[PDB]
Amino acid sequence: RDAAMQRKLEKMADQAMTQMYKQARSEDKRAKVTSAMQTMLFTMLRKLDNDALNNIINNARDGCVPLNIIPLTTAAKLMVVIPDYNTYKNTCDGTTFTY
Amino acid sequence: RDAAMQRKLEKMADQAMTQMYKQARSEDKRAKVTSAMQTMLFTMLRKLDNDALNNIINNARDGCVPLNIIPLTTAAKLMVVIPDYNTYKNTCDGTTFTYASALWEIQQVVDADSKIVQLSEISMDNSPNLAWPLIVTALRAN
Amino acid sequence: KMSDVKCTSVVLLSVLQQLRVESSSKLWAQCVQLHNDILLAKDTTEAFEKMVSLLSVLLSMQGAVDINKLCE
Amino acid sequence: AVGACVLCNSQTSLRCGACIRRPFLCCKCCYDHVISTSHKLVLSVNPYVCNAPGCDVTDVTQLYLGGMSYYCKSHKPPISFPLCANGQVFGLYKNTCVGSDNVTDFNAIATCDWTNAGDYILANTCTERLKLFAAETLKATEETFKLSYGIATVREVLSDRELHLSWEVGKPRPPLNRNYVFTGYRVTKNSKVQIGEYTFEKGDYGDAVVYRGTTTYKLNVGDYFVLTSHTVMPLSAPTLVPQEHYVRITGLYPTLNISDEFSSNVANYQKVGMQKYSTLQGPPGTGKSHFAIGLALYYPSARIVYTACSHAAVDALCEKALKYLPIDKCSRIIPARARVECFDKFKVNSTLEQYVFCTVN
Amino acid sequence: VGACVLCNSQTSLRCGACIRRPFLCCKCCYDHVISTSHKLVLSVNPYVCNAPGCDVTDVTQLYLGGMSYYCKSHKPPISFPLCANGQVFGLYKNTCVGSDNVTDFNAIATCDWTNAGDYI
Amino acid sequence: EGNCDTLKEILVTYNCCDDDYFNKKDWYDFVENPDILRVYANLGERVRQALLKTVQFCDAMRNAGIVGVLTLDNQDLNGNWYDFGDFIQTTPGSGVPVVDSYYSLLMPILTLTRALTAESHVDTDLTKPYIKWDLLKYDFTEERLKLFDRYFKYWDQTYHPNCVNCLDDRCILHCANFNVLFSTVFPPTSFGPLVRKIFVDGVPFVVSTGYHFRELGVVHNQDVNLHSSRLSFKELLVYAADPAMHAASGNLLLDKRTTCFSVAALTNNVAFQTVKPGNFNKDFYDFAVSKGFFKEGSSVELKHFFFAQDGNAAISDYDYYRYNLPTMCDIRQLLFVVEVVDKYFDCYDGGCINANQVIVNNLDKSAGFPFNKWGKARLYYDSMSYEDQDALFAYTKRNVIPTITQMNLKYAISAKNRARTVAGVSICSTMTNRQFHQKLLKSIAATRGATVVIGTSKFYGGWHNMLKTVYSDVENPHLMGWDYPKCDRAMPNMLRIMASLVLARKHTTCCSLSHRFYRLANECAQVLSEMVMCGGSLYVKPGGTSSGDATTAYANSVFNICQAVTANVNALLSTDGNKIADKYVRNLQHRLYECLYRNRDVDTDFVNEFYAYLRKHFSMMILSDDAVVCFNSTYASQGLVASIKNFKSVLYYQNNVFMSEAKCWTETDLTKGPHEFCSQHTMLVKQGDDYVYLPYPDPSRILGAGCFVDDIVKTDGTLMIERFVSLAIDAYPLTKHPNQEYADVFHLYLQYIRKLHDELTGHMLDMYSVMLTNDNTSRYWEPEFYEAMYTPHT
Ligand SMILES: Nc1ncnc2c1ncn2[C@@H]1O[C@H](COP(=O)(O)OP(=O)(O)O)[C@@H](O)[C@H]1O
Ligand SMILES: [Mg+2]
Ligand SMILES: [Zn+2]
Ligand SMILES: [Zn+2]
Ligand SMILES: [Zn+2]
Ligand SMILES: [Zn+2]
Ligand SMILES: [Zn+2]
Ligand SMILES: [Zn+2]
Ligand SMILES: [Zn+2]
Ligand SMILES: [Zn+2]
Repeated sequence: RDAAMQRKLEKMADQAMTQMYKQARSEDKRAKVTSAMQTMLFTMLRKLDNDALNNIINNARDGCVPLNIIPLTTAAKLMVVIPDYNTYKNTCDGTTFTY
Repeated sequence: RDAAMQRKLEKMADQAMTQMYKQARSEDKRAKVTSAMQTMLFTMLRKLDNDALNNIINNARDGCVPLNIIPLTTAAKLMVVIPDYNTYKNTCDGTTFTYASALWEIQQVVDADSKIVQLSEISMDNSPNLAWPLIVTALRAN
Repeated sequence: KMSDVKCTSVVLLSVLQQLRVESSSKLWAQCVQLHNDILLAKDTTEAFEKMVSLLSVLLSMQGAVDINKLCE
Repeated sequence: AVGACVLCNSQTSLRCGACIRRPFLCCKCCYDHVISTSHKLVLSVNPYVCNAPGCDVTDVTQLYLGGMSYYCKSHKPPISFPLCANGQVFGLYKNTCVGSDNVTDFNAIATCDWTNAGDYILANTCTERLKLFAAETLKATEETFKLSYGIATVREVLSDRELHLSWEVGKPRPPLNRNYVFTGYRVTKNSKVQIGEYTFEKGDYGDAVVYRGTTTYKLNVGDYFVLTSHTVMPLSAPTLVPQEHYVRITGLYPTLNISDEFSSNVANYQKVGMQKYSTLQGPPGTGKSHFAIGLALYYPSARIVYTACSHAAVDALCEKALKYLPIDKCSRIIPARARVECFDKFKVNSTLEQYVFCTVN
Repeated sequence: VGACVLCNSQTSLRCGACIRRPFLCCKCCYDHVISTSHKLVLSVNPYVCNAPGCDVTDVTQLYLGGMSYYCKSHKPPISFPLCANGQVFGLYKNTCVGSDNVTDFNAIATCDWTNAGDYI
Repeated sequence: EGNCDTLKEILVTYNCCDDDYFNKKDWYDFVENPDILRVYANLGERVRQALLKTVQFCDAMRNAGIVGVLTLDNQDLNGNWYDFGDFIQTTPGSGVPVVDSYYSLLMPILTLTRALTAESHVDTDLTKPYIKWDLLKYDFTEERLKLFDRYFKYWDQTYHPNCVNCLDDRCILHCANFNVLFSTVFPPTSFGPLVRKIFVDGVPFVVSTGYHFRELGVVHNQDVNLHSSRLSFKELLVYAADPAMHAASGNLLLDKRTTCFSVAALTNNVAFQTVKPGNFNKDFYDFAVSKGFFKEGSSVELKHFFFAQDGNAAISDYDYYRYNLPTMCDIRQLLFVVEVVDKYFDCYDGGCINANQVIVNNLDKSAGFPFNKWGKARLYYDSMSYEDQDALFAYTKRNVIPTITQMNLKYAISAKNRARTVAGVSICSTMTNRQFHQKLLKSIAATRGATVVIGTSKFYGGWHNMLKTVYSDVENPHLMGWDYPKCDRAMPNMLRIMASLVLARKHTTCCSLSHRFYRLANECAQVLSEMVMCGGSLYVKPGGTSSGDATTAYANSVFNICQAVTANVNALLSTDGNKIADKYVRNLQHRLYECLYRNRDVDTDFVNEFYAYLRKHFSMMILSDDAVVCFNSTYASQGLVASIKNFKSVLYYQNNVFMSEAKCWTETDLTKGPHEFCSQHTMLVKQGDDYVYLPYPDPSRILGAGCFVDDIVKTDGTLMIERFVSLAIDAYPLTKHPNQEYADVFHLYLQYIRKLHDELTGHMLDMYSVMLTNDNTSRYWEPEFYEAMYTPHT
């Protein structure tokens, strides 16, 4: 009878132990969601690796960002900030901005 | 029996006591919601008793009137939501206009983000520059 | 491929939301429109161009640092 | 969140509730703490109080881990483990931690009140982690005591800078100084709202006092002022972390032949260049702070940053530097307080110039 | 629910014999019950034998027979006396400290306020 | 749409529209090109002239003493009559005509073309202004009687303009039909609740004392207290639930986004709700792509995601209510069909119960506009004693309590960008409806082997049992299934009233006539058409079933049965009797026409015979607006039972929606099961010693559910594994599929469950200390545990 009661107490203690462990895991995960998503996104981006994608990624990493949403039609305007001159020779040659 | 009956009494007493503690909590919450009821009811009514309501109720044959007319005659503030510029063109042009057989004066114009807009900004060319559930509150001009 | 384009679009929209981009009504509307367009695409060219247009939204704002998180 | 044992450096989900800063304590570690000192309050994922309605049991020595919930002896479930048993306290990962030995000194620091030099010296001999914990709890203790200062009320408002003030009966009157900013509130029946923060100074006599006005009100006779709080933040890094040094051309490119007269502390310059960190004690008035510039123009391309705890001292040091240093110098010193003035040369924040100076805080 | 008028201890019971329904803690409620004809006590549930056709109301004769106050005639095999141990069972049965000024409370609860001594 | 030449010719003859109008496709659809209504508008005056000339002709006949019957085929399109062949003579001034067939056949065309628009003008002139009605007028009884006498003079039946005076449900329907016709003339602002300022302890209050329905007329509350001192709990509740004070205290609102009738706002600004996207779960995606999945050309991919919703979407979804239109129904065949459908539900039992017998599930949920600020339904449920509920229920049987219904956006996964919406319902409605309907609902849910299959589980062989029961003795069996485009947003309210009437037929002894009428009035006031708080303002719902109520499913089932039965009746009676097969059916058709348009009261034996005939040659398995039909095919070849074209016609003239036939499916085989039902594809495989039917789901939905989830709920499955257990249970029937990809999906799920479990065990055994003494977790990776879910024994 004492063996039964003690094993019952041990298993209930393990049950409380595991449930509170899961609770703590949930709390910490939902607290850390903020930057995990950013790391997530950048991992997918550096996995997919499309030409224009990584091109504009590097263009932003040097510090060349646009101000408006990039249009897709032949018409419609795009404004891009280029804070140096090397990127000009890289992309902005003559009048042919290759972005 | 001295080591079984006493524990039975302990268990039944404990479960009853938990039950009646829960019942007391229920009574307390009931009282709280009753207070919320009466305070809400008494505080909402003190902003409607225009004598125009008494006027129109007296004009009625016995007192009963359709609900859909009370804010159509006694209400003091009108809010207008405009989908686009063309609707605004022929609905609320000018600083004042009429609707429901009464005059209304434009007071304050907000946008979706609740940012005040000057009436000058509202133009055909400037239209593709604003959030467009325009809200236009107004007063009962007279 | 296309499935990965869809998944990364989902992730991009998810990350854009919590940075309070939805305060700007027209910006959030355009982003939602683009996101729903891609999730019904058929070929990779339209998905790629719509997605680069979408990512220009994140690139224009300076809330997230590029080079620092680009540790590779 | 979950932390790490303040002694065993392994993970932890328990903290000492009755202590101040609540550090994370290993299960056996916290058992020693509780059994060897007066705290009987441990903060796990949930507090430990008898969940019976009407009971007030907060000590951990009489808690039994009942079914999914612990209770007092009058409410303990029959089938219930004891909580603090087997010479340890129940918790997470229990059978994986190690335990430690510096429990007596740790709890002494936790309970020392720093009224004698005995615990001040004891702070500078313990674990660096424990040293930082002691510094944190000492600063927290000092800030908490700052709350003891009483409350000030206006007696009458005479003019722009004439005022009479009544302190609270029996309260320790705080000193009147520039560095003491006090917030003021007004009350009504609904409008208990802030009126502004002001600092005060004694007038020509009596109770006549002067002040300054941050918020522009028509200050009535129904105002009062209390101290403005300032909390403290935890730290992570140690004080003097070393990583040794080399004489394997780890130095930068220094000057060759310049300084004229101060071309003299030369051999020590590259010694610092081949040293991770060192010090130079000096009497007062002697050649320190000219070295603030000899090594400064000896390595002109390096980013050399100075920062003193005293505004007057750092201003004097940067003015010296201004006599003889890279003049494209910015000293990004003062944030938007500007209580006591400083240098009048450059802007407030550049974070780009190599010889910027500031305040430690 | 409140502090007893004789102990300031948090109770939930009021004497049914008193018109003013005074809060009384288990110890002081028991003292007042035994010190006068105050055999009526009101709580979350009125201390009356809730049996079909029963009329007994005194806490002394009542027994906690299951989920119902019961006398001896209407009791089930298991019962429990409420008015026992110098403190009737109820809310916070542990923290009922008892009172010293009991008899003055009883005389107050029973005097007709006719003699000058009552006003004294 | 394949043969509508006569209608095109008629339309182009009378300048209804130009012939070029028939080039733009879907000119005949309502949802597509809703301008068609403006075409059918230019036929109303012709119909009105025809009605006037019919009245004149009947008057002349009764003056000159003739006896006979009139039928539509005699009158030309200008009103003139002819063909007096079968008229007899009597004494002058005593001749009587018979016109029930005429009017009853004509009825649905009246509102379709909007014949009675000219009654709203100044002097029944289309070239004149509108009658400027008085704002406070709310009775209109005399105008109802005027119109009914001016157009329907010789209709030989009592018509009460106010349905509260009717004698039975038959009279209720007969009067409500006319009410539906007439009340399209009166101004819209004079419908809804009736308010009356009362005083309690010297305080002004605005309450509601009655309602003025679009089809039931005027109902006045019986027990109304004008002056009082203090209020109890029940009165507080009924006053807080009312929309009266919220509407009055609010401000005037004009909304130019929608076309529905606004009422007022409550705050000084407007909310703009949005639906944020879902959360991704990479590790599952990696585990899936590793085992060779998502390759190009494979017959499985993702078609189920978390679509994002922008700002003004709640209103643009509410705007779909504009598809609800007023509609008359032929009263005669409607009464017959409801009689048959009542004959269907004769194997259950209903009645009023007490508060103690009630059963409530998941009490911790919301409660409406008032009351959603303070706890959940559990709070109000506990706070009130049993006598409180009994008194509240007894009160509603003698009064009317309008409520407000909160609108909300859903958050789930589907395959199209169209939004979704739930509706929060007030709490008093819930208590009352539960106490009134619970017994019958339980009786319906528990019964096995009937036309309605609500409450029958697809596990443990139930699916096969149902598929066998629908497979009755059908001589040339086939399978046919159809669909209802926008069933909830286009329901005509007459059928909804009749459905709520059918459910109440069991209350024969528990309730009196007046109590039954008041319960029906309460139901109409609370669920059918009432004030919908969307955004932050109030609106008015024209009609159509809600979603947050507790009887939508049963109501939709009854509606579906009625649709099918009336389509069968229509199909049988439009066939020449000179080329019919064996006498029996031709005699039955003759008897049907007689019992439909000539007999006045009900005839039970013919009802039993027709019900038996339908059971013989038409078997239906019915869920809420979803059904599968097994019907004899040789009969349908001659058009003696239902067919898809009949359903198209019935929907077109009775619900104002064009159900395109490309959506239906028709199956000739019976080895394979129904092509689709409740989003399950039926497959026949060998289990044990014989062949059984198993329901297997689409794989793509399962994969999408595995990949995209909310946050932490499955962002790391290690915390909660029972999700993948439950997903796998529904994915098991994919094993027996001939194509092997689906078995691969099932195996991938098993592998992932195993990996998750073992890595959790490692995580807790290594960094923590103790987990394991007995495993008992083997069962979650062998098919032996799963296949017990389909073994016909439990
Ligand atoms: N190379 C030098 N030639 C002449 N005078 C010097 C030289 N170095 C320092 N001094 C004088 O010695 C003093 C040293 O004081 P300072 O540099 O301010 O050090 P500290 O900060 O310890 O007083 C200076 O005031 C300076 O005038
Ligand atoms: Mg004819
Ligand atoms: Zn401590
Ligand atoms: Zn430790
Ligand atoms: Zn306790
Ligand atoms: Zn008493
Ligand atoms: Zn007491
Ligand atoms: Zn008894
Ligand atoms: Zn009638
Ligand atoms: Zn009933």
